[PDB]
This record gives sequence, structure tokens and C-alpha cells, in this order.
Amino acid sequence: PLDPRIKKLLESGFVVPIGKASVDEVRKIFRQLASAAPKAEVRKVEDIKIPGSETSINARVYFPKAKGPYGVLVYLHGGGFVIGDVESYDPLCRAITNACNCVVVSVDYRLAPEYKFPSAVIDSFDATNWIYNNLDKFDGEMGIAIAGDSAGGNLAAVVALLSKGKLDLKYQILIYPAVGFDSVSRSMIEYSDGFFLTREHIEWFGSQYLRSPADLLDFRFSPIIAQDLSGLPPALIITAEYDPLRDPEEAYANRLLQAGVPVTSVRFNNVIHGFLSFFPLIDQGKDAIGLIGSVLRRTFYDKS
Amino acid sequence: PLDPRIKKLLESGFVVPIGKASVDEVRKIFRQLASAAPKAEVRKVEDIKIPGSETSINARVYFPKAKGPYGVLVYLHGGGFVIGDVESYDPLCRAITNACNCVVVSVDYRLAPEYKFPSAVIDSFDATNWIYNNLDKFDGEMGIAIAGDSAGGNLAAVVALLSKGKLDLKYQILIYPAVGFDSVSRSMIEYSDGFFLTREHIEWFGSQYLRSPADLLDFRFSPIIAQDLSGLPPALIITAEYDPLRDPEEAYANRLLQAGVPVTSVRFNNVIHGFLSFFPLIDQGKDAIGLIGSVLRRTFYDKS
Amino acid sequence: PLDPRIKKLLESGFVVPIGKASVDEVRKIFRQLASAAPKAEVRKVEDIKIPGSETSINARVYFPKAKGPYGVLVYLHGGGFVIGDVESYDPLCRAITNACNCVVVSVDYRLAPEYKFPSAVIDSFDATNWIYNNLDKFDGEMGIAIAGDSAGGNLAAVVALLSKGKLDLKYQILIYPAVGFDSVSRSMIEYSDGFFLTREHIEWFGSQYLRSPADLLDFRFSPIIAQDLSGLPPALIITAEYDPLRDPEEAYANRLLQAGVPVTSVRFNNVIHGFLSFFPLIDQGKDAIGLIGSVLRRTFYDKS
Amino acid sequence: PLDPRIKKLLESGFVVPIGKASVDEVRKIFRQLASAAPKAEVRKVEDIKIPGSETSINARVYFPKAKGPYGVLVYLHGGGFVIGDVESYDPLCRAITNACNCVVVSVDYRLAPEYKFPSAVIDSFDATNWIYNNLDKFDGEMGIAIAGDSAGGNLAAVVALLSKGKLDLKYQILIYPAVGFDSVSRSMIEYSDGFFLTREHIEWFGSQYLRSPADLLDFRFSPIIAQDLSGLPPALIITAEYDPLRDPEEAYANRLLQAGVPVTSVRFNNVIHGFLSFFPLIDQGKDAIGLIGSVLRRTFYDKS
Repeated sequence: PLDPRIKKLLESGFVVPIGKASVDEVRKIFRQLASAAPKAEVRKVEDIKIPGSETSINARVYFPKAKGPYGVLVYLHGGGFVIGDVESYDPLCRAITNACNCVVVSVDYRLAPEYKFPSAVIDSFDATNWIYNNLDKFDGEMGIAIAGDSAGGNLAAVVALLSKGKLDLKYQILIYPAVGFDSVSRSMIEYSDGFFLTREHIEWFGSQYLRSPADLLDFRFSPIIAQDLSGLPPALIITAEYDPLRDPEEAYANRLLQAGVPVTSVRFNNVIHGFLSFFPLIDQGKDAIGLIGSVLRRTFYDKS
Repeated sequence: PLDPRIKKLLESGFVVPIGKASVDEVRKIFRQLASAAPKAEVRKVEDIKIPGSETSINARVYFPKAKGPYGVLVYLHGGGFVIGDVESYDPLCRAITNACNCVVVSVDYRLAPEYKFPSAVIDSFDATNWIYNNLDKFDGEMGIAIAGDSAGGNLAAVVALLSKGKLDLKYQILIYPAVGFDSVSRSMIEYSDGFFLTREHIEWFGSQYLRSPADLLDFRFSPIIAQDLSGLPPALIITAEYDPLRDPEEAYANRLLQAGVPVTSVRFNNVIHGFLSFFPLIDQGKDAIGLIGSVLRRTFYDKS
Repeated sequence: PLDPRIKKLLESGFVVPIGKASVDEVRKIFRQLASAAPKAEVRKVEDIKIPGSETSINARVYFPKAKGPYGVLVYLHGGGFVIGDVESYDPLCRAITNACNCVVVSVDYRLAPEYKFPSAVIDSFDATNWIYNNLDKFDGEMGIAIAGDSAGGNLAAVVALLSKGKLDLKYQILIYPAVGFDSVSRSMIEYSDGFFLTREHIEWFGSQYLRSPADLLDFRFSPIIAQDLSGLPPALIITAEYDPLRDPEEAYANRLLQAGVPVTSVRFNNVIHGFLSFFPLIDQGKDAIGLIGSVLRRTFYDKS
Repeated sequence: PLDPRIKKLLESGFVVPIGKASVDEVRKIFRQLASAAPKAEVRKVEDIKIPGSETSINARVYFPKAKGPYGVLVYLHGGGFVIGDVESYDPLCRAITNACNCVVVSVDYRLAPEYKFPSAVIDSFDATNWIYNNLDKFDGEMGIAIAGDSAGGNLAAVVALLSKGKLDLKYQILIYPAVGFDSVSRSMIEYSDGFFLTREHIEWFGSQYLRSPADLLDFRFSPIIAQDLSGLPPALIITAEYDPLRDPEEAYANRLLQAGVPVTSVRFNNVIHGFLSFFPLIDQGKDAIGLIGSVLRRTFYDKS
């Protein structure tokens, strides 16, 4: 079952009313839930502007207390392509920075409904490309990895596909990613209601971001249908037991492994979608951050 | 685990080499596996020609020994839209006829690759419509129901959708139906190999029947994406534990139930896709036929 | 998920308050829930007294409208070894009689807490033995089979074990049986609350029937630990998707199959423990009765 | 499915022939598989003798390169209560030492069949008690935690129960622990063969360690039946997807959570029982060690 702490939380009015309030109001509610966590100190934080192909892309750079040289983690926030932003994810990014002893660059990709698919993908890819070619500005020569949660994990997976034979990503961290259109899985049907992220929210986010049903078949929305997954960076894929998105994420892990990509696929039992964002209230979220920290310290530094 | 009888069978060379032999050779091998079962006597068998909108449609009519009046079951064979035919399914149709005490009309819908989607759907619908308007010719006034296995179960489900507010179907029997595009489910990933129907076969059948990826999003191929499942006939949905197709079929059951359609969804444990076709070698197949017989005698006759 | 009809029912106060009211009151509430179903006509009903080794055993005999000769189904009711009786199960037994065209003998085995384990087992075995040696009194020469639901299914399975090389049982029908001590399965943990039969009820029933923890290891309470399951009668095992007892029943099916016993193991999706008792309110219960009818008409009569 | 790397490994003759070779030969084969991994440097290693209530208990103490003060992890090796020892687990203990920046004390508890249950429990508890009262000898004032894998994880869980209101354990790390008698779970039935640890091995180990079937009901063998799990130390429970032992471990996690104990329960997908012991050949094993390191650095030091 759910961790009783989580069951109590959901019963006690822990909700974002996606599809039942204006886009402004749902953004505001999410800001308050996410941005409430403590902001751990880091060494230095910098806001920068990345020159993207279609827009100037805001990003926030977090430097760790450890001395360089560093690896650089490009981080793409979640929020169903519609909500979230760099500043609401500041507590989570600072926690990751400290766990990984690495530079984290959190990207403000364009959001729907104002900017439809594939705008978020273009910005996420353009930001990763620029960071790769400018690692020297971050004392970042230990290399680049890409990470994101939920919608951001979808973007991370897709950027890893788009980067093949262009950039040299060390690693992809996919934190309960959306991996594409799912009208069929058991987890999607079983956990459609009552577990924080609902089927109605998933459909509402889709209705804002996608332009037509053809986009469902586009690998830049559904990377699980990509023709060829070989040669992608090694993956850590974190899933949550009581999450409608769980089964397709475990399928994507298996497909990567089948294509010879190294994958550590881990299900956090007893918890729900989005749990890292609520690490003060959901202890397992801290341990998932610690797991991200382990994998990145190993890839970048060959350290424990 | 698999029923040891089935494990022994698969180990002992029980295979159709889909995608690894010519269309002619795979059709021939399937004919031999299916057509090998005993042909139970029925009262009378008749081959008829149904005037379809695009072709003359062959069908075989089986009359039960019980006296009329009858319900009429329209039966659509499986074979991935490419293999099978009325004559290979003659043993299974005779078994159903005897179990249900009903008239069975088995439909020879056009096959791929010669005829692509949606030719099989058009023929299956046209046949059902004609049978409905001609029930009197079968002493068939107790009404019409639709059934099929695998690809035929897909066609049965889709005909039920297309019939809403045109015909009065009493019931839909979906025997491990294909219910649409699935790149994500656990059963599909878990049972992709070694359980008679493989992912490679599913992809090969798709490559023969579909015209483009857009067809994946067509409700006449993927009925699980239909906009509105309400008002469909009550369903019996039979699934098999070790079948890649299992999870999406259980999702379709749940979606029907959510739309207020009565559904009896039953998983036959320990068995594989296609098991009713092999009822002499797989005892559970006999019991699945007996379950079909119960549901149809109740719907048509209000008899035990 | 649950069939919405069932979810509505449970939400609407469908409960037996096991462990929270006196034994008299819980028996009375169960009588009212079970005995409410319509009593289908049969040909003749007779109450008899079977001379058991420890008690005179009441049984109710139901004769079908079909002409003889008959098979005889020994039926053992459920109720956690504590509640239920022949008369509350009269609607279900009449439904089975009509489905199977067979004689049903429903046994009033001694109940806990008045009579502890193994009293129910002794009576169930003694009744089966007497019926076997007296089949001629029922025009019952087509043979004997044993069936029960829940606690009664436990007793049926155990009688099948105790009968090996004494009686010639044709078949065992185990309808969501209790198959022994389970402190570990996923279904038990997952469906411990909210699905009609709860962990607290299971523990309360155990506390009334068992004498000490050693009884947990007795094969006459936990048949899944029996040393040797070979040579038992072919089984139909019915399970329900949302039932804490589900996983150990599927394990018992697998163990039988591994011991070379023919088993048809079927999970009724979307439904709860006890669903056949509520066949007027839960349509799938009718279809499960129809499946029992198919299997028994085949074993006894070699008829469809 | 299994990680293809693991499938290749198992196919390529990766086996301990438990129950099919002498106790000496199975011990020798395990020594060679486990002891083959690289021995990472640590600061200092010491072999000590702990005065137990029934025997002098050998233990190996590993000091980390980081400066003190330290927490102390008591480590209990796996091997089904029969095989393994401190020296075969030296590579894994050194890896843990480095990940946790902590003192690890690996305990040589008495083995079956020479010493039956509960000898291993008595030694594991006596060692933990002595280490707790002698933390000063290890510069170990940051406290004590207990960890073990498989049989050792069973012993760790049981020591945590036995320590309540005697010692102050900070944490219990249970790495695919055996949590007691399981004749019923789906994982046990499903993964009984072909996944390195088999049902036959589990039964053979039991037959060497236990004295009678009554021991199955003893909470010091089956901690999942303990009367009261409240007030135990926070747990990290690691399970593996393709492991017969998986389901009862997830049940034990849930029971702890229900008793208000903090638990992080994580399933490593695609891998088998014992995978941390094979961290050079199974990459996920390294990441599981990194997760142990995160949780211990947090509990002992409040560090990332």
C-alpha cells in the first residue's frame, strides 16, 4: 500500500487542481507546493541566458561547495509541459547539487499552452548543446549528463536521443519520466485516480502541449517508439510503485537494456509520482536524491 | 508458470514461423495446427455468400442439434489479419455451436497483405449488418451476438463500436482480442518472446495490415482509443496469463466497465495466446468454450 | 479497478462486521446477505442426516429437473469456518444444481468456535465418504465431485487430499478457497482492507477455528504444504482479482499442475471475495456458476 | 525481463550447485564466485574476537579513509545460513566501507548444518550487543546500524527485533533478506527456477538450519510474524525484481510502515537475488551499494 505518511498527506488536501482551475492558478498552486522545501546552501548560484535557436533560454546554474573540476548536470523540470519553472525547482536542484558534488544547470524551457510541442524539446536540446560547447565556463570538463522529472524526464530522454552522434552525454537520469502515449498499461488504468497525478491531469496536460494526435507518434513526444535506442548514454530510471506512469517507464528501461544501453531501473515502493519534489514530507525522496548523487559521482569522478 | 503441458508443447516445436517464411507457408502451417482438432458433429452446415459493400463475403453457417428458435453468433477468426480462414476454424466453430446451442456464422473477411486495413473491418461490419437483417433465414429471431479471437476479437470489438445505434447486438465475446497499438504494457514487454505469439509476430502482422502509422490511431484498429464506449453490448473478455496482449485487453475491460457496459473479464491462468484453437491439447481451452456457451445460452435463451 | 457496480455496493454499506459484533449477530447478518438471493426451482429437495464418525451430519440434497443418472456434487459452504450454513447457501446451491444438471449435497459441517479444527474437516470427509458409498440412493452412479467456496473450498481441497486411495473423486471445484497460512503474499498485503473480506476478518476467523499456531502447519488447514499433491482429482480453481486470498490460490493451482494434476485456474477480474454468493448483484457471479456447470457436465456426462 | 548481461551470465554456467554437491564443495564454489571481486583499499583492517554467550565470535573490522568519528555498521553475510563467511564477503564489505565512510564490522556467525537455528541469531545478536557497548574502541560514537544480505538480512531484521529496548540501533539495512516461511507468494512460485537462487536451494538451506517445522513459526526465523513491529529502527529494504524472495520482503516493508517505522523499500528491476555480491559483473549492484552509502552517511553524519 502507500506509505501511511503519503496516504495521510493526500487525504489532508495535497492536490494541484489541474484542469479544474485556470492555468495561472494551477501554476501558482504548484509553485507553493514545490517552492516550500528548504533551500540548502550551495557555493554560488548564477542566472544565465542561453542563446537558443528559437528563443533566449533562461537557466539557473548551481555550483557545489566541493572544488572543481566538475561534471555538469543539465536539469529539466517537470510540470506536465505546462507548470513548474526553474524557481519552483530551486530546492530540488540545490539538493541534487549537494548530493552530486557537480554543477547543475536548470533550464527554463518554453511552456505550453503558450508554446506547443515541440518548443520544449527544441529549447532543452539547444540548452544541452550550448552547455556542452561551453563546459569550460563552469570548470565543467568532467563532462555533461542530462536529468529531468516527469515531463522533464521525457525531455531528458528525448534530448539523449537527439544528441546521439552530436554531443557526448555521460549519463541520463530519468526521474519518473513521461515516455509517451499510453492508452493500455496496467499501472495507467490501476492508478488513474487518487495518487496525486491522475489520468485527467495527464489528458489535460496533453491537450495543452500537443498540436494534434499525430504528435503522439512523434519520437520527440514518445521516445519509446524511437527506431533505434542503441548507443544512448547509460541511464538511471527511477519509478514509483503507485504512479500511473510506472509501467511504460519500466518498458522503456527494458527497451534500452535490449538495445545494449546500461540501465539501472529502480522502483521506489510505497510512493507516488512527483515524490522527489516533496522530499521534506516524503523521506524516500531524500534517498532517491542520494541515489542520483551516487550515480553521478561515479560517472563524473569515479568516486564513491 | 505455464501449465507444464504447454511448456512441453512449445519446447517440442509448436510454432508458426511468422515473418520467417513466405505468407503462403505461414498460412499452410497455421492451417495444419488449427485444422487438426476433431470436428464435432453439428446439425447442418451451409456455405453462403454475403453481399458486402466491397466484395462478396464467404461465410460458413453452423446449425446446432437443439431445436430453434436460435440466437446467431457472428464469428470472426484470428490469425493477425493475415492468416487463418473459415475452414481452419471449423473445429473451433463447431465446438462453439455445440456449447451455445446457437447458429454460428463464421466470416471469411478479406486478409492482408492482399487487402489492407480497413478491408477486414468493412467486411466484418457488412457481414454482421446483413446477418442482423436476415436473421429470419436462420430461424435466428433470438438475436445476434458477435465474437472473435485475437485479430478477430479486435474486429468484433470494432464492429460492436460501429453498430451502436444501427444494429442491436446482444453481446460481444472478445477472446484474447488485439485492442490496439501497445508500445508500453508490462505483459507486452514481459511475454515478447517464448510464448507462441511474439513481439516480432505482432510487428510483422502490423506491417502487412496497416497502411501507415496514422492507422495506429484509428479507432477501427485501436478501439481502446474510441471517444465513447457507452451503450456497447455486454462483453465477455477472455485473456491468458502468459500473453503479450493480456494487459491492454484487461485495460479495455476496465474502460468498458467505466463507461457502464457490463463486462465479465476473466484471465485464464497458466496458458498462452491462441489456446482455444488448441483445445484438444490444452484442456483449459475446452473450459473457455464452455464459458462462452454459458454466457450465450443466458443472453439468447435465458437458460442455464 | 473494481467493477463500479461493486465499488458502489461496498460504499453503500455492504459489510459483515466480523470481529466487531457477537458471533450471533455476524451469523445473522451473513444469513440475510446470502439468503436474499432468489431460490431457483429444482426438481426435489430433501434434508438428510449422514452418520459421521463424531456427529450426525445434516445435509440438504438438491435434485435437478434433468433425468438421471446423475453425478453428485458434495458442496461445502464458506463463512470462515464460523458463519454460513446450508440454508443461507440454498440460493447458490440451487443455482449450481441447475447449471450442472447434477445432484448437489450441501453439508452442514460443525462450526467454530463451538467446534474447533479439525471438526469441520472430519465432518466434510465423513460426509463425502458416506455419499460416495451411497451414490445409488441419489441415482448418482455418474460419480462424485467435491466443491466449496472460501473456508468450504479449503475443506474441499483437504477432503480431496484425504480421499486419495480411498474414494474416487472425479473433480474438485475450489471457489476462492482459503489454502493455508499466508503472512507474505502481495494480494494479502495489498487487499487487506476495503474489499469485503479483510485481514482482520481472516485473523478473527483463524482465532476462532484454530487451536494453536501448530495447526497452521497442519496440511488439513494449509493444504499447500502437503507433502505430495500427485494423483488428486482435476481441479477448477476460481479466484477474484481484488481478494487478499488470491495469490496463495494461484500458487496452489501451480503446485497442483507441477504435480501433474489437471487444473483450470481462472481469475475473475474486477470482483471481490465471495462474489458467487452475491450473483444477483454481481453479474460475474452468474458466469462463474455457468463455468462450474460446464466443467461438471463434461466430467460427469461428457456433455457440452 | 532480466538484464541481458545477467541472462548471458546465468546461461554461461553461473551457478552454485546447492543440494547437488557436498557442503564442502558448495562452500568452495561460493567462495570462488564471491571472493573474485576486487578488494578496494580501506584505511585499516583488523580481525577481532567477540566474546559471545555461546562461542568466541570472529569479526573483521574495516576502517574508512575518512577521519572519525564514525558510525559502525554491523554486517551479517548471506549464504542461506550454510555458506559464505567473512572472507568471501571481504570485497563487498570494503565496497560498503568506502561508500558509507563508516566502520564496518563483518560477523562470522555460526553456520549450519554444524550449528542449527537459532545459533546464527544468538551470535548475530551477541556481536551487535558487544559492538554497541564497545563503540569507543572504533572511534564509533556516531552510533550503530545493522545490515545483511539474504540469510544475513534475515539475521539483521531479527537482531533489530531482539534489540528493541536494549540497544539503540540507528538503522537496519535489509538487502534481499529472507523474512520467513513462504509457501504461497507469487514471486516464490514464479521465480522458483532459473534465477540463480531456486526453490530447491531455499528448501535445502532450510533443511540444514532448522530443527523442526515449529521453527518456521518462530519470529527469530520469520520476523514477519512478530507480534509487534513498532519502535524498530528506520529500514532500507532492497529487493530484486526476479527473485523468489521478493514478495515477502515487500510485505515486510509494508508491515513495518504500518507499524510506523520509516522504510525506504526499493526494487531493483531486471536483476536477481545476490546481485550486490556480483557488483563487478552486475552494474546495478554498484548503485545499490551507493544507495546504502547515502542512507548511512545521512543517518550517522547528516551528510550528503
